[PDB]
Amino acid sequence: MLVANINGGFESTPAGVVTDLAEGVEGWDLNVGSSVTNPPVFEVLETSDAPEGNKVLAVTVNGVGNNPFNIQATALPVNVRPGVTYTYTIRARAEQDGAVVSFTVGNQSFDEYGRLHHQQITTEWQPFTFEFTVSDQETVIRAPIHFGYAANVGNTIYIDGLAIVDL
Ligand SMILES: [Ca+2]
Ligand SMILES: [Ca+2]
Repeated sequence: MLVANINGGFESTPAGVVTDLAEGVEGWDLNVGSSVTNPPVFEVLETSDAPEGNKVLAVTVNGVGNNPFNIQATALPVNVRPGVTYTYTIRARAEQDGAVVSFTVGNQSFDEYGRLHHQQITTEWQPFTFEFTVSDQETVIRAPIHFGYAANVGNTIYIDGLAIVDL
């Protein structure tokens, strides 16, 4: 496959809890804002029902901050071409009922190209997909996933298989 993003399924990363949030995971930038007093646990998990490969990323939300983006996992770099339309697809599920995630893509100047907004994540793996167009002249963009919804407190959200494909 040809994909714009790197390590979309976490398969390059050693299993374990991630403490180096910015650079612990190839292809991703994880971040927790200082308003999150009870920090989440980010973990690359080896599990037999990973949708892709052997690994997934697990995000255990123990608290939240002021905005959903105060807990986020961002695919970076995402290599694209001006004016091209892309398909975004990812798989997600949660440990418990009642999870919410927004899947977004934007540039380095914090212009958003598109998103799937407050998606309802269930206890079973589902695909989440949308299209977006690089409507400016950027070639290296980012794909922030927002986890910091109050509804997620006490839950673990799993993601796998991010693929951003030239449509
Ligand atoms: Ca995987
Ligand atoms: Ca990084």
